Amino acid sequence: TKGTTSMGQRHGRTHILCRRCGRNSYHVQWERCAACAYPRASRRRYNWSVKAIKRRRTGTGRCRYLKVVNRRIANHFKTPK
Amino acid sequence: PMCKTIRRDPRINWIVNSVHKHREQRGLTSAGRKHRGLRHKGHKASKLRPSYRAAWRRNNRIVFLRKR
Amino acid sequence: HMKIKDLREKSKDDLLKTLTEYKKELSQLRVVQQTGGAETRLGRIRPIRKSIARILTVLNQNERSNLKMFYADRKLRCKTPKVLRTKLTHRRRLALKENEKNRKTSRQMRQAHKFPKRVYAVK
Amino acid sequence: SNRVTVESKDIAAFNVIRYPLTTDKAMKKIEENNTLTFIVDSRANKTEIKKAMRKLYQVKAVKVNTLIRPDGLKKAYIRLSAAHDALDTANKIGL
Amino acid sequence: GRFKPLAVKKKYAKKMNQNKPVPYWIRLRTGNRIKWNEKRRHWRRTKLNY
RNA sequence: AACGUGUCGCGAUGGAUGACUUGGCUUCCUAUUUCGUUGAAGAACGCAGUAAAGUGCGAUAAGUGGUAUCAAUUGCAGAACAUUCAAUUACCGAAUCUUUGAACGCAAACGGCGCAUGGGAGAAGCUGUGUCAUCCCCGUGCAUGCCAUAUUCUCAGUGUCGAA
RNA sequence: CACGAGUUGUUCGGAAACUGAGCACAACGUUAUAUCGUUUUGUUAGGAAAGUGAAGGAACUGAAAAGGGGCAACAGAGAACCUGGGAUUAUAUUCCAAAAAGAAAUUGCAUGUGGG
RNA sequence: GAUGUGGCCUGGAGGUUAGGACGAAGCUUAUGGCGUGAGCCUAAGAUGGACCGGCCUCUAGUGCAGAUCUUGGUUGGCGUA
RNA sequence: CAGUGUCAAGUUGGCAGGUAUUUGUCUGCCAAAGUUAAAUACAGAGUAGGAAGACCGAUAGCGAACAAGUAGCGUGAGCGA
RNA sequence: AGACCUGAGUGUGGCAGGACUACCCGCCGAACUUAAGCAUAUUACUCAGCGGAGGAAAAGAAAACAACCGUGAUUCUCUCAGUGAGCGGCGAGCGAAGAGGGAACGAACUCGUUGCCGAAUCGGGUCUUACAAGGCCUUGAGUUGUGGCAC
Ligand SMILES: [K+]
Ligand SMILES: [K+]
Ligand SMILES: [K+]
Ligand SMILES: [K+]
Ligand SMILES: [Mg+2]
Ligand SMILES: [Mg+2]
Ligand SMILES: [Mg+2]
Ligand SMILES: [Mg+2]
Ligand SMILES: [Mg+2]
Ligand SMILES: [Mg+2]
Ligand SMILES: [Mg+2]
Ligand SMILES: [Mg+2]
Ligand SMILES: [Mg+2]
Ligand SMILES: [Mg+2]
Ligand SMILES: [Mg+2]
Ligand SMILES: [Mg+2]
Ligand SMILES: [Mg+2]
Ligand SMILES: [Mg+2]
Ligand SMILES: [Mg+2]
Ligand SMILES: [Mg+2]
Ligand SMILES: [Mg+2]
Ligand SMILES: [Mg+2]
Ligand SMILES: [Mg+2]
Ligand SMILES: [Mg+2]
Ligand code: NA
Ligand code: NA
Ligand code: NA
Ligand code: NA
Ligand code: NA
Ligand code: NA
Ligand code: NA
Repeated sequence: TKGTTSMGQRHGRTHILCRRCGRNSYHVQWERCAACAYPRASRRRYNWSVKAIKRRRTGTGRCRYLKVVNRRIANHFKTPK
Repeated sequence: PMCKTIRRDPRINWIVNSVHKHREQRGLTSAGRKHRGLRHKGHKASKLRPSYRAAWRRNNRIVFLRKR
Repeated sequence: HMKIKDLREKSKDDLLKTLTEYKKELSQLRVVQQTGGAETRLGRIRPIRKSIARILTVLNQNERSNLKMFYADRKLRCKTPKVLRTKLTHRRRLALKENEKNRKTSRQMRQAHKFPKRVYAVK
Repeated sequence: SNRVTVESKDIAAFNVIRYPLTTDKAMKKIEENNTLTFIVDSRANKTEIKKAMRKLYQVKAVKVNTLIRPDGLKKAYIRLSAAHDALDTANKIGL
Repeated sequence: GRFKPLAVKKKYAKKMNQNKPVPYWIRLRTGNRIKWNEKRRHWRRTKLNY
């Protein structure tokens, strides 16, 4: 019977963790990520979901290198005499 | 664009500047200009200059003057 | 404990010796940090760590400056490891330099000299 | 070389062996099996752990048993040779 | 079961390490707004599914 | 009389209202203002005496260096150059910067496995010392394509010639 | 719920290191678009994809060998250990210490004895 | 259904006049007075703790009883099934 | 403008001159390589600084005044206090 | 023998892929909707999709307008103008340009060709305090033509 019993029938998992984005969207059989399209070189990006783009874009991480180079640009790549 | 002969040539070193990266992808070569209609000027090209989108933008946007 | 001035005045072998001693001391303090220990003993872990950081800072600054002056000579400049070259930005590194930017044809130079831009006024 | 940082060989054993353990099981292994218990670097080798034991405590490790704890750290059960006493080494360590 | 990749084991280890209450001295601090960890996790309430 | 009704005083439950706003929204301006193979954005894991989250940082890890500033930080603890060597702050030229990721030696629900090349450690034998096979550890290089190039490298073609 | 602990391997399972149904990097082609197609019926690609056994005077040179590189089985293939313990609060063919409780098997290098 | 109203009311602005720790806003009422009414004003708090009223003009996200209305809370059924 | 077919002329020449054609005058210009600052955009971007508002005032204003793209949900794309 | 010229291998030096994507440039490309139905039309050369750059981009120095007493690269603003233009089941609807006042403006240059030369050019080593717009060397590239000069 569909419903409760068949909920009991569900074994395994379609997805596991993605090495690239970490979202548990990596299709095990197809070996590609449903969230970031890994291992394709470029990431998934669709304008019909600006919300997902705003979730994933630059600035939602720590920007560990971007902050430093932004400071260096702001200071005109100043160097000791 | 990395060859020193190119970079030190005033006749061709304009193309080293990054605004010309993949200019063919943006229709900026002679063939691209041809299919953009940019072989024509004046009354044969008024709706497509400086581009179709540019002319559509300035012909279709609603202007709200401050005192109107 | 190690003042940075003493470390600047210190040799590379002596710097490595004092790095070994400070590492050993931090290890012993980790042992103490496992078996309880007094607040005074636990409270020197951070000075030891910052001193180790200072010794490594002096060592690496000295090594990088010496290497930069090694590859600065005409003979070895073009083989400089990319970690020692100026970073700036990717686009700036690829961009035309002022000398390349300012190249002119000989006709352009003759024209620029023949008719220089003038300063003038009107009454 | 594109790696310029000053790395010294005289402090690697301090990374390999982090600190000893003092739990009841560890103490019982010290007394009864001549075995010291350490938290070690999780990426470290059994062979490197033996070498670091020699370098740091001047003692011979006859057997290193390792496990990664459910908290993510690697623990080493190190039996010393019968020429060395685990209790004396633990005392010098301060255990 | 017995099998897990070491990476999954490390993620589960970090989740175990995070499943701790707030120290009380954190509540004694000057501008403090935290009193419970609020990200506490019980194995029966919510799944990590690693 | 008992439930039950009404009204008033006082309580409870419940969090509206008012004052408060280090927030939002909208408008305007100034610039030596625009990332990445010199490895980015993003993911992951760690780092404090005490430390879950968050913030900050990267095995130099709630930070190193420098220039200013001048007496703290503060929940406790700990520390105690002051004419500036401060767990102060601010800013920035020097440094550091784990596993990844375009990810690029090959793979990967594997903290996996190589080739070349530099090193390190190294039992037993040898004169405590050096030396060191197998094993082990670390650095560097090694994807594909394209451009240039070879103080003029090595080749292929029943392509076209041609030797003396 | 709070505090403090607990998972021990030459041989067990995996991987190093097999092939299967299959997958699809490269290559090539296609597509305005590669985020498409082909890719085991012995097998990629108009397709020059092999880089080293030897020698010969210690690492430098090179024959013949047709059809590039990977992945996909924790129940197929494969795989050298097994009893005793008075040995835990919780692990154990994983721990036990010279009378290893002990008994083995099996790799990789080296050292001797001996050979016909 | 149309229209009028030196008609009522609310948040802000330009003016002008006031008030407040000797107690502002808010909130409570067998708390009276005024108005046909929208409402206004006083009193009392054995309430509160810091802002705010009137008048002219300007301005708007400006007035609720119901939309199987939205969100939060409560509630009889019920010490029941 | 594009595909395909077909394809010139040579300044006694071409192109344009907003009703097709064949003539013959006139006017402007010289396609089928290329570079170029400013005045313009920023209609869901960023970096470093600034200035404001007749705007909103915790069910409002961004979803988010707070360890908020968090807790939680979904196999997932996503959803989201 | 050898050559060039077509194509390989390796060494050396370098570059591209990713991110952002508000605005901008190239393609691709709807339907709801409106027409009181609906198919042309409209929505719309829009959304969604695929590419590419910047601090802006794109455009830009007349094979331009005009028909004047003439203007004079581009871009932008008011206006021309919801138009006695035009397009349109001539329905619903749609829809510009020149001139004029202005912002900006030191705005102009390069090649190819022609004709006069013809390696005077480039790269690479190496000296000058110097990967010099310099000297010296150099077959390496280039005569299947780089570079100079002129209207
Ligand atoms: K579930
Ligand atoms: K309020
Ligand atoms: K209708
Ligand atoms: K004008
Ligand atoms: Mg194990
Ligand atoms: Mg699992
Ligand atoms: Mg923490
Ligand atoms: Mg790859
Ligand atoms: Mg519990
Ligand atoms: Mg197969
Ligand atoms: Mg396999
Ligand atoms: Mg096995
Ligand atoms: Mg009525
Ligand atoms: Mg309002
Ligand atoms: Mg309203
Ligand atoms: Mg009503
Ligand atoms: Mg251009
Ligand atoms: Mg609230
Ligand atoms: Mg809100
Ligand atoms: Mg439609
Ligand atoms: Mg609509
Ligand atoms: Mg219909
Ligand atoms: Mg679009
Ligand atoms: Mg531009
Ligand atoms: Na993309
Ligand atoms: Na199980
Ligand atoms: Na625990
Ligand atoms: Na109401
Ligand atoms: Na055509
Ligand atoms: Na890119
Ligand atoms: Na850019």
